[PDB]
Amino acid sequence: KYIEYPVLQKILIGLILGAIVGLILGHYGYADAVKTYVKPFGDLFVRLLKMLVMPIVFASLVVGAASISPARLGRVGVKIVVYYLLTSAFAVTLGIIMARLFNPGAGIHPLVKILLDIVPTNPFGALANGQVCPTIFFAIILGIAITYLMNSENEKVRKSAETLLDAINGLAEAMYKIVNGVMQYAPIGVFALIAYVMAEQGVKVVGELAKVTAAVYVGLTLQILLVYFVLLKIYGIDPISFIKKAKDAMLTAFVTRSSSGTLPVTMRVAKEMGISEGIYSFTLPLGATINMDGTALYQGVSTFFIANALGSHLTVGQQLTIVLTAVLASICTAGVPGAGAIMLAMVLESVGLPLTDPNVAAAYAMILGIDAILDMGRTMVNVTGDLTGTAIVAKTE
Ligand SMILES: N[C@@H](CC(=O)O)C(=O)O
Repeated sequence: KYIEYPVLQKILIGLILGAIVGLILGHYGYADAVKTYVKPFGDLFVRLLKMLVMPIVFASLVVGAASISPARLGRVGVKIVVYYLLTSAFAVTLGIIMARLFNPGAGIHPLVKILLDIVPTNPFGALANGQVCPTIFFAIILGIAITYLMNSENEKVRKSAETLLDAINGLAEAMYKIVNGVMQYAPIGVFALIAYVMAEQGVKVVGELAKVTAAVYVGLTLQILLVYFVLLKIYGIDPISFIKKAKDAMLTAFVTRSSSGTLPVTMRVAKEMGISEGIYSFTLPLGATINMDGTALYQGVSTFFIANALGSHLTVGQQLTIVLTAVLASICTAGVPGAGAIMLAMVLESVGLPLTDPNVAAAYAMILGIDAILDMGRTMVNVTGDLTGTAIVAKTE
């Protein structure tokens, strides 16, 4: 048809128009019809994404782990899991600082059981009900086992396995195309989502919110410059060269608010910049759900906002408790637009800011509005975290 442009341009066109349109209408009469007519064209987008998160989690790992020999998995597995966890802890620390510096939120005044649940009691039940991390466990296990079999002596299993491995790898690829298909519908959805927001904007409505948005976006820029450039220069990468390519990937997530749908793009980029097949196949899909630096930061800052409004001044011991709980939530969260705030309640109940009080939900409701904006920045940082950790490893290897 007439829609044959490259994808990214259509999305940038749709986003601009949605911002302008939403405002001019906000003033004038028809500001509450968008909620009635437009919004579905946004909800209909979200649901398409959640659909395709799981299948590409399960499959891509199985295919990724089986190809790599067991030995090489140890090196690239240990190295990465290290890089993913630490940086996620550094970031949340970097956010706490920024909250004390800006000081938002004036207003008016089992730990083992979780680390144990990552083993599924029944796999097909977790695969369905929604549990994310357990499927990462069973996926890896099944990828390693298929490896030993293909070397087995009896010619029946050596055939059986391959067919199994050929099926799944067939499943994934199907999902990579579905993604490309959705994106064509994205620009409409993008236009709607932002529009409904501007009709009910929160930016600069009050000094509190304004500070929040600045406290975050500053931390996210300090996160990139301070941490990533440091590391890249140490190992011997030219950053601006690295960022240059990444701009195609970063832009797509910024507007779209998804770490998964961008996945095929990211893997397209990595080849242009010359990384090896086996390493990026494994680390990218793993990194999407596990490595969420930016989500952590937002979860630390918001927690301090809620606490500062209540006046629940935080001793050191619980500040570490925030750090540790924020890391876990960034992992369990799924990687689609709304998941980031849902778990923010987890950390809150962990420290003891219970949702039973109406005041907290009022404070919570405030963050939830602006959350629409913050979602665009959060995703940009996360995707770069994956490309960075990948390039590092491919260097030493
Ligand atoms: N779920 C988003 C991030 C967020 O919503 O905060 C992503 O990983 O792409």
